[PDB]
Amino acid sequence: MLCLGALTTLFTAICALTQNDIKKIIAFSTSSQLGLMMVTLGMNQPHLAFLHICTHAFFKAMLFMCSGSIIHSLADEQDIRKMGNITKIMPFTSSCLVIGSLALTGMPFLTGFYSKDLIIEAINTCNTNAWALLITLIATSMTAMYSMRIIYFVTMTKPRFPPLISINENDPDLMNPIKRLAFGSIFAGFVISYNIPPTSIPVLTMPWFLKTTALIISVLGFLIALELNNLTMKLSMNKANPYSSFSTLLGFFPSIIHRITPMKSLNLSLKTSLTL
Amino acid sequence: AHLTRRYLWDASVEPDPEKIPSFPPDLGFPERKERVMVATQQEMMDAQLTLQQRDYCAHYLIRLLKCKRDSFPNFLACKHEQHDWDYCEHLDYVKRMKEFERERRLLQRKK
Amino acid sequence: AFCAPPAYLTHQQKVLRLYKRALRHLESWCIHRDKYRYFACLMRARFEEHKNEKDMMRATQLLREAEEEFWQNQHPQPYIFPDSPGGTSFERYECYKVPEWCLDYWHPSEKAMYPDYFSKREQWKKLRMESWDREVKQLQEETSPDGIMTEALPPARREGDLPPLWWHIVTRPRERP
Amino acid sequence: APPLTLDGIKDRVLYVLKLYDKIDPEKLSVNSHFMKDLGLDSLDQVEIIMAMEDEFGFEIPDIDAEKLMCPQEIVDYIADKKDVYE
Amino acid sequence: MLKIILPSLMLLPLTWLSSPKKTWTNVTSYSFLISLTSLTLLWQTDENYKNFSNMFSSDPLSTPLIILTAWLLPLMLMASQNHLKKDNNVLQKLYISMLISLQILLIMTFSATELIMFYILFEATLIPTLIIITRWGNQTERLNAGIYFLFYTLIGSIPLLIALILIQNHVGTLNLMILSFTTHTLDASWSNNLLWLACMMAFLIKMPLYGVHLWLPKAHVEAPIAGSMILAAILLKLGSYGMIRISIILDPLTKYMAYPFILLSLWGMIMTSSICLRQTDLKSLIAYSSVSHMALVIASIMIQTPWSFMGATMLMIAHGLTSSLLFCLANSNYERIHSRTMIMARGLQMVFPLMATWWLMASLANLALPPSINLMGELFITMSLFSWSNFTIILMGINIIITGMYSMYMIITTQRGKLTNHMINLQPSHTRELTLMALHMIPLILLTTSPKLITGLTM
Amino acid sequence: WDKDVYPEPPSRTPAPSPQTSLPNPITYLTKAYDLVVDWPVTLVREFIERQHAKNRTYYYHRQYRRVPDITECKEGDVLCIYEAEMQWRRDFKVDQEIMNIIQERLKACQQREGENYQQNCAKELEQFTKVTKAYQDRYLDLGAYYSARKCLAKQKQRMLEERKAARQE
Amino acid sequence: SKYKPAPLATLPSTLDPAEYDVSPETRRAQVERLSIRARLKREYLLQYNDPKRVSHIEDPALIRWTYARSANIYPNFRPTPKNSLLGAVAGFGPLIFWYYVFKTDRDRKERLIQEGKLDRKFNISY
Amino acid sequence: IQPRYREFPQLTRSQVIQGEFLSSLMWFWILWRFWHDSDAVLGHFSYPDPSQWTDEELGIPP
Amino acid sequence: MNIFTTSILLIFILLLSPILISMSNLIKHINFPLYTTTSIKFSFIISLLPLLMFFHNNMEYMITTWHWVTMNSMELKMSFKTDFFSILFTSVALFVTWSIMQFSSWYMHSDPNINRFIKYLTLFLITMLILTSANNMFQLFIGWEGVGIMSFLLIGWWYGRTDANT
Amino acid sequence: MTKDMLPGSYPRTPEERAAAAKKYNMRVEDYEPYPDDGMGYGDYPMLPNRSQHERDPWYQWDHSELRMNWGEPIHWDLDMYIRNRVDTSPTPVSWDVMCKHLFGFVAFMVFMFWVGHVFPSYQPVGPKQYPYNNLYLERGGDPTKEPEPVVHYD
Amino acid sequence: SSLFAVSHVLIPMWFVHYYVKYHMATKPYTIVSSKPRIFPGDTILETGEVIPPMRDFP
Repeated sequence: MLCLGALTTLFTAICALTQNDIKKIIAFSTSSQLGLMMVTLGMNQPHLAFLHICTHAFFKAMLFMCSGSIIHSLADEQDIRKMGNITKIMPFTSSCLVIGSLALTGMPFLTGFYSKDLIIEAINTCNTNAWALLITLIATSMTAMYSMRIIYFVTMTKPRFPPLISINENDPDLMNPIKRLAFGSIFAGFVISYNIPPTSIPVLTMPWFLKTTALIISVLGFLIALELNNLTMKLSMNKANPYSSFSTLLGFFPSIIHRITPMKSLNLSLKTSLTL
Repeated sequence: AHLTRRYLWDASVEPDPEKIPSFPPDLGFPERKERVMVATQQEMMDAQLTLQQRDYCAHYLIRLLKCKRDSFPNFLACKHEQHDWDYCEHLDYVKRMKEFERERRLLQRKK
Repeated sequence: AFCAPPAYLTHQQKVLRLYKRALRHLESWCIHRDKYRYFACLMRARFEEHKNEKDMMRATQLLREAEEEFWQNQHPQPYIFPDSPGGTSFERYECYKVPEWCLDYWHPSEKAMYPDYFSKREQWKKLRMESWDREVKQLQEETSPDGIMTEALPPARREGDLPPLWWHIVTRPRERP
Repeated sequence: APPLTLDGIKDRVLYVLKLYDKIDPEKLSVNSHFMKDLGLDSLDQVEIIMAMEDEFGFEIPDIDAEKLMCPQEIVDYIADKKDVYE
Repeated sequence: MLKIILPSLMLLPLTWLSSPKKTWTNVTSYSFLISLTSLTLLWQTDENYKNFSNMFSSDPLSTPLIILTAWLLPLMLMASQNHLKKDNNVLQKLYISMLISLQILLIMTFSATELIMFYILFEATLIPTLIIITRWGNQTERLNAGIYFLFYTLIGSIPLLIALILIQNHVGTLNLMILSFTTHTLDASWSNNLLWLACMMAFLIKMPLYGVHLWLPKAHVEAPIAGSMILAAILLKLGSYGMIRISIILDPLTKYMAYPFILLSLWGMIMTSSICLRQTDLKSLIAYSSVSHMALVIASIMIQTPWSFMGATMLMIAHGLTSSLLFCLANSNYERIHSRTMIMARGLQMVFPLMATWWLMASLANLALPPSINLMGELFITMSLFSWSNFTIILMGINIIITGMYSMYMIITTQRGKLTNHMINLQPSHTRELTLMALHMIPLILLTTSPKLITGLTM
Repeated sequence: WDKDVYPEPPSRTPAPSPQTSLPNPITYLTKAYDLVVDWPVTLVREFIERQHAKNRTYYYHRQYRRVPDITECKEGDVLCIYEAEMQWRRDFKVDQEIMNIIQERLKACQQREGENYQQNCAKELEQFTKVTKAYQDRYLDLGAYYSARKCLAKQKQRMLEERKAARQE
Repeated sequence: SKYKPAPLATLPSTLDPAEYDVSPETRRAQVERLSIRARLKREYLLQYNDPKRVSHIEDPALIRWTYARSANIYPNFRPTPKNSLLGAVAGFGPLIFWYYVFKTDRDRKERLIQEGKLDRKFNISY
Repeated sequence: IQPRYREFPQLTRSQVIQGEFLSSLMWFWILWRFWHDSDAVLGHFSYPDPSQWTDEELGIPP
Repeated sequence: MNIFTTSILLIFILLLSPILISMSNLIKHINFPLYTTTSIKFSFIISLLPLLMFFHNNMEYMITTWHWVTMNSMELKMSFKTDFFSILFTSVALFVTWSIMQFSSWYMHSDPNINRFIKYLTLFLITMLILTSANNMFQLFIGWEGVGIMSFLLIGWWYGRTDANT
Repeated sequence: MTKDMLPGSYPRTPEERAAAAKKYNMRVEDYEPYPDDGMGYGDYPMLPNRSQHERDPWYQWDHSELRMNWGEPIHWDLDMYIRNRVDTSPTPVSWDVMCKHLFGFVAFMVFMFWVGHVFPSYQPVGPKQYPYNNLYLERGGDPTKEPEPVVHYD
Repeated sequence: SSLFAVSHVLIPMWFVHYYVKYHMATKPYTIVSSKPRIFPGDTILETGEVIPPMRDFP
């Protein structure tokens, strides 16, 4: 469970990097945090995995609903390369989306802390496997990275969307639900953690570079993504790599398996089975 | 950082996380006081504790649960109780690290 | 979608399609507008050079080399407009494009709920039935005797006539019903 | 998110065409050809169709872009596709 | 039972003496009433089974098949009403008489005490089926299909007669109650292994095994519909019933004469479902699915455990209902396009959004949906096979995967997609052919609500 | 219901013992729930009970009397064998229901003891394992065609094994 | 060059040595192709939008396909090596493999039973 | 409501006020519950340096 | 206690009320998405009460609402494991589903068959609450496969395109 | 329909090749039967093993969502090469290097998990001490039996 | 606007309470809950038995 969850948490995180569709980015965020929870089950700490379930719910709901507001506002277009300057043209959606991204990262008091802090504390205070620790930490950094990627390419740069502006954030069937999920994503982890009965005993006697490792590494991922997404603003013809396509494509796992495995299956199902 | 010391250099004298009571308990100890419990078995059971949870520091947990039940609204009522449980558990963890370092210093006594 | 392609497909539109998809993949790489504008001007310079060669055995190899160096820099996730192939919203509303002939099976309780529509529809169908035979005759008396032909669908020359094979172009369901 | 009309389409197409700087704001008309009446190339026509595409937010296929050589032809194409009149 | 099969005989004069305009109605309504009065024999307040005479009995394995046979007749009769509507009245009535003969003979089979009664009736069922397939099939391959379907059966069944005759000459009675309480252990010789094979390889042909199944696609594909309903719903189960009855006198030979047949069933189930994954013909896809299902029943009866016989009964009834339902659903489109090719018409759910729900439910019955008597059977025989050998789940899981695949592929490439706009002949729907699917599905829901009945001898 | 077949230890609950000068929304919602839901429902059930008692009807259990077992039965006499097989099948169904009762006891004990269950739920555990081993030495390795004769052959083989064992000094 | 096709991930129209031939012998080929395409297109349309066409279109190519894949098989089946051996393998090989698998399992099970060992502490229902 | 072409549209007080309110409430919550409970920087308890400990405490002979 | 069990069962009953009225002739004459949204809201408000009770007393009840069938010493029966996880997930799922219902009433207009979308969401939530509250594993598998099919049907909402079906 | 319009056997003569291609509506210089290994393939054409994704998406085909026309010979494998099932479309990256990269990444992951299993990362601390003989009685103790008094020390 | 409540919340609660009280709590082991988690220093409602306190910590 540990090794598999850590593999997922690395893979889907590095694959979210260099994705343009928002919905796929949030999907890989789900997969990454879910790999983190399976990593938690890799040790005898499942209740913390369940806290992460209950907290992940609010983040993902709010993020997808902010995305859907951004989408249905303009046409069906879902890709950050044509989204532009959303801090200003949609203040409400941007505010809620940034709250959700910050809480997805281990921000210290927004329901992502109340699990993820204990998660990383547990995983660097356990004697299981070092590669899993390392790649989960890298994956947390990558969480900060792609959150910053959305916040940059969607919410900070200049407009890339078409010039006919038909935005309407004003509808009570839109603002009230994300408002409820925002009060959730700010309060519910505090409430739950301070109301549940104590189980899955925590360890907290340890150096300072382990109690602040999630905060440090998330901040550092934010810094790296900010710098690297500023690097594209200047003029220089960037090139494809052997990297950046293992991420853009999904390690070629679909592009291989989904066209060999059904190929051999169906060929063996016609010939060698029916017509033989 | 106490893993370099066995995987990279100076191996086979640093302790394994298993077999931590390798040497006998009373080596170098002329007298010994065994650890005590204050939460008896019936209290510790009837409070419906989990097996991982009913260690030497269970009495402060019982106190915390008494708080969290009686003063249920105002779930922020007793933080001092959780502080006492956390403090006793920190001291248990310090005893555990102390046994580690005892065994570490004693594997150097051999050589 | 509306115009059907030829067989030969000469050099010029090969080059132009290359120019188009290259500029688009560049737009994908160069996300910001200033960068895309700069490198688009540079690409138009690259195409303007070698614009006049008069060597159809040099321009073709230039084409092949350019297509190869395009494929070695093909963006893996390029931009795709929605309502276009390979993209979102492409055949989304195809579940909501019901044809016209399904109204022929309606009951006289729903048709009574929309009388003027069917009043116009019956005379539409009458128009169709009247123009069909002359339309068939026109297509028959304009066949290329050498044998070769295209999906060109000649128009109506006279008055009172209708442009042949129109009931599937006209009456095509709307794109957002 | 309201619909679009034939006059609106015409206005937007000429708005886009009045900023290429090879077509000056004058010298153009709704029937004005590009090559013969304004001295334009083929690649310029491709750029123009790109401008229409990223204006209206949809693709003109290349086979049909080869035919569009007057702004009224563009307006007719977008009008037939998006089903504008009613 | 006599009160069930005398009215069934009176349904024949009801056909011939009625008006041409009031013959489908009367016979349909009275057939529904036969089905109703076929519920008295579910009054089993005790462990002892229901003997009405030396001829007739009824156990909890007989009764579901009895009720299903009496219940299918109205459904066959209404499904058979669009085609042969322009047929002459005598031809209609001959069709009706053949279906009622099937009803009567099949009830007599499932109610029989002796094995010879069961034999002569199990073979008399061939004549109506052959007539239906041949005089009312639409294509020209129906003749070869009838020949296959007849001669596979007869080849398997002649040794069965020889073995029953031997058992009579050895014991004296050939009755099933007495063969139960008086069964001598067998000496384990070749002369008895041949007896095992002679007793079994008539039913194994009819179920069918994968080594021998070529009669079932050729018949399902070419029988009009009602023949397909029956051939999918109870003629295959007419072999499972026989195995469950006759295996009691073959112990201990079933411990080692069953390996080949369990193995053939399992591997050939995988083979058949893989075929279903890739098959141009819809009416053949249903048939190969039926093979892939009945193979589990073969293996289950071979294992002879309580869970296994139980799940076999459940799967029998469930498969019968859902397969008849799927054949009806395919016929619903065949009555318009007149083509069995599935990829022809592939964008429905626009015109037929309600039939497309019956499609979905029929498929979910087919694949292992849990709150369903399909998954109960499949699961219990999977558990029996795992007890038998843990290495069989590796095959059952492959089957489960492929069985989700071909069913959802059927649904998608038949309903979902873009409508074939060149089909003006897609008439809206028939209240008749909607009531058909409702009458196929409502029993599944009821039996899922109470599967205490649908189990067998062992529960 | 019958607390000797289905035993239930008494539900000793601690007194509330509150510390806050603040309210608990549970209790007042319980008062409202009672005086809204429990009172008309109890009225309806008392009405239904008195209408039962107006015209009360009784039913019985059908005590089945024992019969010559199959060991007292001759090879071939199908009537005696039928009666013996019937009483065996009756006892068999009863044994399954006994096993169900004991499994139910085990589950309920596991839930009420909850977390500290593997020290004070051992009584029902052993009462389950013993009857399980009985069922295993009584009905297990048969098949769908179980019968009194097959159980008897099994018992006989096992008694033979036991005799061969106790033969050893 | 820097692209290696395969049975999957085929070579595009953009990089084949063909699609750039400007010979006079490929052109008439492509032109006869387009002519056939357009002939059958005008046939399908003249049948599509004919009023009094109440039925559907029969589509004989699909019928030829189904017949080639259903009934034209055994007439053209000729037994050969790589047919007979392939059929013998694909018929009787998995059969024997699973035979020995299950046989080993059952034999081991009855051995460990009759030795009086096997852990069946709660197996009741089987 | 109306659309606007190539220009920045007029913004409603509702959406901007609500966004500002949610964001400021988030920052209030963070400042409040970080000022009070600053146990993410370090806990109430110190990680003791073990190397500087004695051996009498551990009971080791030479 | 009665309150706990009553609330647990009442959640499912409220969630089934929309699926009942969908099979009626009353999807017209009302606003079905608002009715469903309100059902989810009331279900959440009711689910809070078990949550508070558990946070207070920590009892972890177990219900066996209905007996289905006996199979030779195997009593298949509908039964709910109403522990920490079940209540805390039920409340959260209902919160998120109320919000998603309002959103899906804003989004998904331009769709005539929005009521089918709403009904499918309710059915997913019901299968999820079965999966989440289960004490058996047959019941848990019911919810498992129900989630699976619901995803098939909602991913393949726009059944015209041949990528949603894939 | 009839025989001359349906398939048959391998043509094995130029005039039969021509008749078969005219039947299947093909150009005779494009007709190419299967190689007569001895199977169900008769005169049915071999077509290129290319999927229906590679067909022009913008052309309004007569069979939409299938990318075919009312004639247009059907590949033998038009039950697997459809848009819904299998895609032989090109990729920007080649099959060989894609498989190499994927398998190498997976193998390196496995190797490093093994390396982490043999080089674990344990906090420098002992094991937890449980008071009553590792809770002998609270884990199925058999109280009648005497326990094993294992004891810890301060 | 509480007609929605009285016609969607109260009637099902009435039926459900009837079921739970007279067809589930009657049958033996339908409703089963953990122990109510007593603590030292409380009097018990069922018997008045006072649990004693824990021995004093240092």
